[PDB]
Amino acid sequence: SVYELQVQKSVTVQEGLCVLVPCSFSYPWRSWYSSPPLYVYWFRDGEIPYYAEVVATNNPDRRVKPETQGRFRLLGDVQKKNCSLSIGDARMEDTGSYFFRVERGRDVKYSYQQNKLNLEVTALIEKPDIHFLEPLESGRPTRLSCSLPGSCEAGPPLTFSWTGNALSPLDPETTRSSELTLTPRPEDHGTNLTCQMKRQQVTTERTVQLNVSL
Repeated sequence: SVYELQVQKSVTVQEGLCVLVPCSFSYPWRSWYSSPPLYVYWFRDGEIPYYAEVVATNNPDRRVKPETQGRFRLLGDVQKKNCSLSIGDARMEDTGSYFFRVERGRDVKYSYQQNKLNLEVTALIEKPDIHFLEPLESGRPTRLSCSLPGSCEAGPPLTFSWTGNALSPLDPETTRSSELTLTPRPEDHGTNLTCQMKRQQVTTERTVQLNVSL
């Protein structure tokens, strides 16, 4: 059939993180002057287009499930066969089946029930990433940045909070910034530094053992 969709049938993301489902679609047109808007939609399996809220869509009229507003986002150009569903801030609840649909003019209307998707939202194991130039020299200010791999800025901003006896010397105020500059002491050497990240209730932290020197 001229109706065909390109996209892996099953997928998985760690809760709180975000995956990227590349997708592509074709549909019989009937080109010539006539150029009505092309609307596509992602729906949860089981729902009826006519009365369902989109999981994601480019139709500025169709309501979007409050649940997914901001997290499921269609990428690229649709005029260019692109139906890539960028899933963000995976939530256990998102686990499920999903179908795609196109609508153009009065006669092009179809839900690809042959090529469904399967989102599996597994628990979060990933731990942040503490990163510093590797100087680790006493009496010298260095900058550490903490980040969670494979994370989008789709959902509510992530929160940072460092920990370790090496922190007590500074202001409990600037211990909440993603990045943290520090000036180590002999005491700090061999101490545990930690970074915890939340999404505005997960457990993600990376503790590193300091190697201050000279």
